[PDB]
Amino acid sequence: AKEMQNVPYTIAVDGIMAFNQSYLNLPKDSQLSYLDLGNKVKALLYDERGVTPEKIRNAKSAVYTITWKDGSKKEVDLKKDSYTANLFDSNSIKQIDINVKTK
Repeated sequence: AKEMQNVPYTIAVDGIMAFNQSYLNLPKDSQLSYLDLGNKVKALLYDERGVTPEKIRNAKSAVYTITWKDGSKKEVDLKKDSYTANLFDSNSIKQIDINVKTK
């Protein structure tokens, strides 16, 4: 449950991307909540890019794409924040690409 793992992520706002690359920590061998993950994503956006919930609302599109270890992908729309009970497998996570287009 406890040992952490580095999950790389990228942030692109209107095409602008971070200088190299940073990581995010997630407990291995765990069933995490998409709500919590979505929260981390929003945290990074505000923290690193000063992106507010209000920017995200008016955004052309706000989303973060999950790449599982098998290479497949899942796109999560942040403009549709809304409660969910779905959990995902921590060991299945490969990368997180956050992409926001203001327009």
